[PDB]
Amino acid sequence: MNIFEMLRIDEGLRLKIYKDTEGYYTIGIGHLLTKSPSLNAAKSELDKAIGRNCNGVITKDEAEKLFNQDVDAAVRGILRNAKLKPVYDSLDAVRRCALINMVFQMGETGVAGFTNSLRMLQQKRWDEAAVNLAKSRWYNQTPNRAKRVITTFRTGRWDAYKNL
Repeated sequence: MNIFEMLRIDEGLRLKIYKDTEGYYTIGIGHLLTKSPSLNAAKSELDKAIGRNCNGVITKDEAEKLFNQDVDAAVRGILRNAKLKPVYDSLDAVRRCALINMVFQMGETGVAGFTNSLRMLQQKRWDEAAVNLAKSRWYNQTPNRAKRVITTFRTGRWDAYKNL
């Protein structure tokens, strides 16, 4: 298992513009297009993103291309972030995937806000950090996914994703 396979389990693949758990316009493998309520604003962002007139629909190929860019940007954002970098560097390869997953879902900013859990992950207090991460809007709004990510940080293994 790797970051791509992991995210693809969590996000799914949809070739037609769709709405987020949050109600936001998205396409592909969890590629948010706009937080704006117009399908029209979304379509426009889509065409801008792909470089063609898509009419709200993309190919598998275009979905994977957007996915590769998004993953690359998530990693690079972690590496550029003063709060995230040190945690990332401290972690093993599997746990690094769990932090990447959070950044992809919620953005650098959002994750950098989990001050206390970050501190615990740096200290390698796995059980404590898993309890602290669960105390969040994130866990309450998308519990099955948060639970997979959390198990990943707790164990350092891919068990949560075996089932799936």
